[PDB]
Amino acid sequence: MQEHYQPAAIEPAAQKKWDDARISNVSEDASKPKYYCLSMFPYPSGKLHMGHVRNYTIGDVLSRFKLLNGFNVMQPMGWDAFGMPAENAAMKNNVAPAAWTYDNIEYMKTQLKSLGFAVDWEREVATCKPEYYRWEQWLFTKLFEKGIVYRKNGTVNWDPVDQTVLANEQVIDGRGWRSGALIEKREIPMYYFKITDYAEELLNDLDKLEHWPEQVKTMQRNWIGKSRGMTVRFAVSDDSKQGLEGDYAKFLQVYTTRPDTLMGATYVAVAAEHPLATAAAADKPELQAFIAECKAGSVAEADMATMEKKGVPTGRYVVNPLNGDKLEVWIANYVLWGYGDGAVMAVPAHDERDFEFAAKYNLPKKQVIAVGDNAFDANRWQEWYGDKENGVLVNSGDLDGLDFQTAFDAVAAKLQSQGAGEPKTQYRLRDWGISRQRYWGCPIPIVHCEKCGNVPVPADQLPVVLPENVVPDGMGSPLAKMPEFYETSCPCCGGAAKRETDTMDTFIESSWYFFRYMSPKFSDGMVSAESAKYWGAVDQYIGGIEHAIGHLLYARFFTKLMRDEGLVNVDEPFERLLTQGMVVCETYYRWINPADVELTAVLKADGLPVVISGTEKMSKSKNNGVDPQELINAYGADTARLFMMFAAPPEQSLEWSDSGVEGAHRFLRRLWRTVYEYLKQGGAVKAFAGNQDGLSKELKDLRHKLHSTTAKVSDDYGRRQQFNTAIAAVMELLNQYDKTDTGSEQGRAVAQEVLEAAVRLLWPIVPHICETLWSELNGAKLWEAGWPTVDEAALV
Ligand SMILES: [Mg+2]
Ligand SMILES: [Zn+2]
Repeated sequence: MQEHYQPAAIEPAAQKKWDDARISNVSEDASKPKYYCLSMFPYPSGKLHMGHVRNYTIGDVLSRFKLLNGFNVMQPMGWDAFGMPAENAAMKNNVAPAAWTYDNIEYMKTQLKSLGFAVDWEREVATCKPEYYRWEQWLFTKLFEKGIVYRKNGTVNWDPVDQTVLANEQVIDGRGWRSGALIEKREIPMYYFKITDYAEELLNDLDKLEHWPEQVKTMQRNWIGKSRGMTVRFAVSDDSKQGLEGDYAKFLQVYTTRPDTLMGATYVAVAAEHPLATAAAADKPELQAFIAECKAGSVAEADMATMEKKGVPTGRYVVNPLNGDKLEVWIANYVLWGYGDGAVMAVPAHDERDFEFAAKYNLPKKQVIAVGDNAFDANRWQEWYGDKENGVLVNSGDLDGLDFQTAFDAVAAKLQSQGAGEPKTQYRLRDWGISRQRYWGCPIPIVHCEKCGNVPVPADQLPVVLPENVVPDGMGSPLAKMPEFYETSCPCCGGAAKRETDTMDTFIESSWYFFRYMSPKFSDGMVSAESAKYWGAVDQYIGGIEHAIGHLLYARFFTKLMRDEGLVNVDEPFERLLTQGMVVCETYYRWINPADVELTAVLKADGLPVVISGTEKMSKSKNNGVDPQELINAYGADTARLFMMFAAPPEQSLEWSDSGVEGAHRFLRRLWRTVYEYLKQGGAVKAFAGNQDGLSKELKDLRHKLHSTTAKVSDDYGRRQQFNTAIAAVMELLNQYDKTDTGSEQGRAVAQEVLEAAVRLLWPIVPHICETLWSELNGAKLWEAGWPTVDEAALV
């Protein structure tokens, strides 16, 4: 055994000793209990970043732990290969997106092998392979024929200069963020997942997710947005039926979730495209220009309520079917057309949004709900206004004194008896568009025929192969400019036909890849019939916090889709959910990267003083991206993982510090020297076992700290997922070992038990150095020894 810790000597040797026995290559073995640990799989950006190292060390800690407890542990790894970054790296660097993507993957696969993640590399997957995306092309056609996937004209944002569809996250003051040119709303056909058909199941099955964080569950419920409310019809007054036609001249229909406040409505609001707005603006230009203002706007859903609520009145009036008060119709910029009836009512006294609206326009505020003896301030908002569970009605005639639940059913009875109302279930959730007017994505298996319509490619001819010998220039979809691709014969008649030149949303691959891992080479379907049974669903999912409302919901949706096609049994894909914290770092300018910078703050190369700015998430914007490759080169893979799991709990954010990195290194040198100096003073012994009534009190108390730590470390991996405190518990166990005289026959057998357990508890964190130190203390296979057991006799 070497006297000093040389991680470059042991880490690659321990890795080949791990490939020799193939410990992480798992198969369907129903003898050992299965455990499917999954890390969110990365995009081939080029090289790994510090955020990647956290995610995959958290997952490797959990996997190496469960595996040490005798589990069949599947920890697969793949590549989210499609996406725009390969297209921009193609436009700039004059490479093909495929050639760029494959060059990126092989470097990152080397970096991952350098960190020692016990990944089943025999299940590796790349989404840009026809071996993979054929199955989402296959699922497309099956659901397309079933109607769950369909084609319809929706409105999109077109950038006329840079020539591509844009998302509202990229629309700044009506102009694209790259060209800066005024964008045009356009009605193009798109393919849609009918996720609204699965809205109720996607909601109720959240309840069965016992180990999901209710913080995340709540977010899904709100994006789904189920609401039990009332559909009310306000009759158009005889003085305002002009311009309208049919039912629009007879009445105005609204939906409300609080019809127990129908007596409190003081004004209604329609959308800009509502016929009421078109009839009123027929001669009023300020109304015409306001309707034009709302249409040009492209307010994102992430910023949907950030907009100042505005609106002009119409001069037209409707009649409340209850109190009979004649209310004025308003055009408003929050009533969305296509989001239900396209027109709402407004009770300023009990909706905070309608309160801020009425105060803006001096519109009346009729209180109809009272909650106790509280004073109603018609000029200040109070929390007891929007109450739905504790208020009884007032200023409502016969409805005074009912709870909201009885007042709901009461108003429903009156409105239904007239025909002016009805109760209705509604969902904020809208269908899912998956059409990307880009190239580097999964093509859509639809062939257009002027006689047969939009026919899908049959399973025979799948996959519809995406050409890799393409370099996007920048002007529009490169596939629409390739007749050698889109020119084909119609599969339903034989005539000339164009393939669909759009590609699917890169979200599609991420919504089912965890199922492909179970049988990544299976040629007869998405997931093998036999392997989806043994693995069931993912037992642990670790990833970032970005796009949880998006991705996590889609995986839940695809799972239920695939479950309705005999492919899988489970209703839910992920059992346990852990979201890591971002890895942040300080920023420097003169933006200078922290790697080539030193502190007093001067440049590493020139000694040129550069100023230090605030810390951001590790990004390329402010040049704070710390390269984990440089980190491994300095101290090694063990020091990297140890620091990542020690600086903070996985949920909490992580401040990168160069000294804290060096602190994790010195602990490993201390752990190295500790085991060495023990073996220098007389080799190895057999670890202590059994009754202790006979040991010295100085040793009885160390066996206490031992099996106290052995329990706290097990609890910190399996229950709390607090790997930082787990490292601290082992450190304390070591600190008392150093203060204890172990130079006796019994003192040695305890020091073995202390050290044989300490290396095993820290193995999931730092497997290389622990595997090495374990080999010097015991010749049994470390996994044959298993997770350290807790002796309760040492605790009493
Ligand atoms: Mg359950
Ligand atoms: Zn045809």
